[PDB]
Amino acid sequence: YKAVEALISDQAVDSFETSPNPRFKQIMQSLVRHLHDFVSEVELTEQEWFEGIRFLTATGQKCDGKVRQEFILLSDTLGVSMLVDAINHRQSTNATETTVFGPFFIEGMPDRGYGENMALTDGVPALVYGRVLDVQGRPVVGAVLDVWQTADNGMYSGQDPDQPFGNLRGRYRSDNDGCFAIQTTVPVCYPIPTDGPVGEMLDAANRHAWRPAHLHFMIQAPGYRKLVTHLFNSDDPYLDSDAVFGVKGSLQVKYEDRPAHDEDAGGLDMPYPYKSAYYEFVMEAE
Amino acid sequence: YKAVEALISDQAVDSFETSPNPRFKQIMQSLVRHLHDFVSEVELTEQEWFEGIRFLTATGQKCDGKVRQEFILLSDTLGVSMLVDAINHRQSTNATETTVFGPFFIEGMPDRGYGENMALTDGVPALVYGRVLDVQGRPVVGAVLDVWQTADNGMYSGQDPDQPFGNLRGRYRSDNDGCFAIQTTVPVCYPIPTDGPVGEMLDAANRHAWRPAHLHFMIQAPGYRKLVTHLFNSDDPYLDSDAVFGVKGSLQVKYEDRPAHDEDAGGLDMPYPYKSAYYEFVMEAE
Ligand SMILES: CCCCCCCCCCCCCCCCC(=O)O[C@H](COC(=O)CCCCCCCCCCCC)COP(=O)(O)OCC[N+](C)(C)C
Ligand SMILES: CCCCCCCCCCCCCCCCC(=O)O[C@H](COC(=O)CCCCCCCCCCCC)COP(=O)(O)OCC[N+](C)(C)C
Ligand SMILES: [Fe+3]
Ligand SMILES: [Fe+3]
Repeated sequence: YKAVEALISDQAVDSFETSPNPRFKQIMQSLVRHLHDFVSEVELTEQEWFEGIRFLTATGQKCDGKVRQEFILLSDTLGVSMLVDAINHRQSTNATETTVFGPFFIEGMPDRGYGENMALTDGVPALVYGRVLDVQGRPVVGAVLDVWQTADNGMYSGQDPDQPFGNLRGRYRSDNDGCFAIQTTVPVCYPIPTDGPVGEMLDAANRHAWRPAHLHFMIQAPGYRKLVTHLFNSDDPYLDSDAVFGVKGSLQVKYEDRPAHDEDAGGLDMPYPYKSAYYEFVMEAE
Repeated sequence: YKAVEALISDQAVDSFETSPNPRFKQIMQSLVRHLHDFVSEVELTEQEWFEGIRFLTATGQKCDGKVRQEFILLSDTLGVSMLVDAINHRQSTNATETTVFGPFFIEGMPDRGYGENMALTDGVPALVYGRVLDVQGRPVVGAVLDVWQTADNGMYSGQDPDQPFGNLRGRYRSDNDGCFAIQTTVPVCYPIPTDGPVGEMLDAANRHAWRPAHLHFMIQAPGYRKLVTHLFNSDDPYLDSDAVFGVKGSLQVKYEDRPAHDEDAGGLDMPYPYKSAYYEFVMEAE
């Protein structure tokens, strides 16, 4: 006070001087200084400290071997996961912006044909179509687009093991002109889990637990850097308030109402009036 | 980048604007800004983030219902517990400096007489004696000093349930001249638990897990603020490198070698040559 308090923080930071790995040293000295500056800034009480301890403990304890990672959910809801993803995917070009994966990608889904339907359940029919291009605006041929989205129930198959195998998942490909087309249902918004400590924090914050409606993409092609991103429905009431801060301006796409037999359907002939979202992905060379 | 990254952190901080409790708002906005400044400063990689996630998870999972709180141990070893204790016990007077309790205090220990021995086990005999005074240097009469220390094995009774009930614990009292006297054994240094994630972090840091030798005091008297502190052996080889940063300059006390029948033994007549530590505690009025 203020020498006494400063001396405790110096010793804590200095304790790491000896780490053989200088990156680990770097990280721990930074983390300790920030942690101690936080505690000092707010003048954390002992009772508040006990709350932080009970909360962290409960968050770790909510992590099971299996289907629930509450620490990741805490990282997501405090914006750390999206910050980390941006830092590691910095871009100066017009390449499509990235996002986290989320926890819901599944390996070994069906390779689907151009315009193939992946919606095996009820929903509002949609055609999601567009191109995969390079930064010069030329088509990337044979790119692979792995896509996944929740059902109407706000569950991914088989996060929800009751949905059919491969439902609302598929691996599609861009054609000779870089065009792709996916038949699906309009994605719907869904809440993140709130039955753990993260739900308590969101409740105390008066924050809702919703994600805006989205479609997940992972796009790969020889010569290009892997792209993992989301396309978010333009109209979604949660676009400005994504619980995990996934939304970026350029990843929004409008689901337009189109006439039956619209001529601008990537060569498909749609039998009824339908919803359509058009998007051009831009990939970075490697 | 750098707008993109700044926008994610702003949204994460701003998400808490709505908290009904403005203290909770204050704390969470500060914590989020510090957390995001840390991640940005070091440019944390995705693999490092996964390590932080695995580590936090493992720390929470190491907490049992019962005898082990790994999050508290992490708070201690990163200097957060001592920082919190200082912030909440700020003093401008010559009052004795405070420390954390530690996890080892036990209720209902024996009320011991002046100079009573609390060492029921093997060790080097010591007389710890002194006074409890006010800030004006006058004796505090009938103060109660709850004291506890590890055995030679580096365990507290019955953290180590094999030691006798009350071993190296007692509740002593200051007399009409504020004098107290405690017979015990010279405290020995002991390591903190390293079989969990904190041990891994200390290993990576090339930090040892030792505490310098100490005696724990909690002193209470009517009219005065409760004092919880440690007296650390002056000669200890870990005094400058306490794993949990407990040591302060003024809490060190010399265990001097004294002659049999020394006249400066608080009125006790010690039968053999012995170790002696003299300390004057200064309590704050309430
Ligand atoms: C993986 C990356 C992330 C890791 C980063 C590590 C740390 C980040 C995680 C910390 C999150 C802690 C959030 C705790 C939630 C607090 C809470 O839920 O209860 C609220 C009241 O409690 C509080 O106000 C105290 C909050 C204390 C927070 C201290 C955290 C400090 C961490 C350091 C501690 C040790 C290292 C309820 O509000 P109230 O009920 O009073 O609000 C009033 C409104 N009502 C009554 C109508 C509800
Ligand atoms: C309660 C209050 C406290 C709460 C605050 C909340 C957060 C604070 C806790 C974080 C502590 C994390 C410490 C992790 C230990 C890392 C480790 O042990 O392995 C080292 C290598 O790993 C690493 O280098 C990566 C370290 C990554 C740390 C990231 C932490 C960021 C937290 C945010 C994440 C999500 C919110 C081994 O070194 P090496 O083996 O490479 O070293 C080389 C030397 N050898 C090979 C000889 C050993
Ligand atoms: Fe999703
Ligand atoms: Fe101790």
